[PDB]
Amino acid sequence: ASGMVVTDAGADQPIVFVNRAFSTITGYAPNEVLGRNQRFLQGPQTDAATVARLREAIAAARPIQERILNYRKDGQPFWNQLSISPVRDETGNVVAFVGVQTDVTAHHH
Amino acid sequence: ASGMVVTDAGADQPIVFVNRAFSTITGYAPNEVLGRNQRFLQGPQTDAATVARLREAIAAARPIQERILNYRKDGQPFWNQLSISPVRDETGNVVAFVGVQTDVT
Ligand SMILES: Cc1cc2nc3c(=O)[nH]c(=O)nc-3n(C[C@H](O)[C@H](O)[C@H](O)COP(=O)(O)O)c2cc1C
Ligand SMILES: Cc1cc2nc3c(=O)[nH]c(=O)nc-3n(C[C@H](O)[C@H](O)[C@H](O)COP(=O)(O)O)c2cc1C
Repeated sequence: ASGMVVTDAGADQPIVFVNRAFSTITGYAPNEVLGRNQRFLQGPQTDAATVARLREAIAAARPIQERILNYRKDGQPFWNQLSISPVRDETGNVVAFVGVQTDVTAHHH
Repeated sequence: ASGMVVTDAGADQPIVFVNRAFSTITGYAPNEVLGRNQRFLQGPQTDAATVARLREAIAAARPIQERILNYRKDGQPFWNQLSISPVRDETGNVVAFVGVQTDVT
């Protein structure tokens, strides 16, 4: 099951919703992450160029997909196949962002 | 400001999230709508053909826009410029649906 998050469109994109699979993948309960920017999933081995691409895409409200190294609440690394899309109304205003997270790590084999 | 709703993909698409503007437009609070199908916004003069077009697009996970007559909690009719999009993972599975509601009355 893939994680899904909704964030606000404005002012550093606080989380406003996560699905159950997001908790399964990340180790965080919904109420521990509401109101926060998703960058808390990053850590020292996260690729800075990837993060830069995300930063520029979100600022421009452009869809973006990346495979990014993230970290569970407990510190356990996982590779995140991440897809972010703006949600627009019919006059083009960005209402929110949606993010999908798939854990693509081979954890056990 | 436009309303936004997120539903689950299966099991008759219950609401799992609404934004502030959804409540401004519709008169329902989040707690009144979570877990329900969005069709509670329809009423007596809602166009049946429009509803069927939405039904088919959701079943096929196809994006669709309709101008549909809906009803505020207090029963007042309003024209809903509605856009629905599937949310997919990178292998194509539908994870959720997103709806965007503009009151264009
Ligand atoms: C909807 C949404 C979901 C996001 N999900 C993730 C994620 O799962 N993992 C991640 O490392 N960053 C994720 N981000 C990106 C970070 O929140 C942040 O935008 C990125 O690190 C670039 O900003 P920064 O350089 O200011 O940290 C997400 C962003 C948005 C808008
Ligand atoms: C994300 C999402 C948002 C929806 N928003 C609305 C809405 O604002 N108004 C509406 O009349 N129907 C809306 N619908 C459509 C109804 O939920 C339902 O799918 C439609 O009436 C056709 O199905 P039915 O014949 O089973 O009722 C939405 C559906 C989804 C999946």
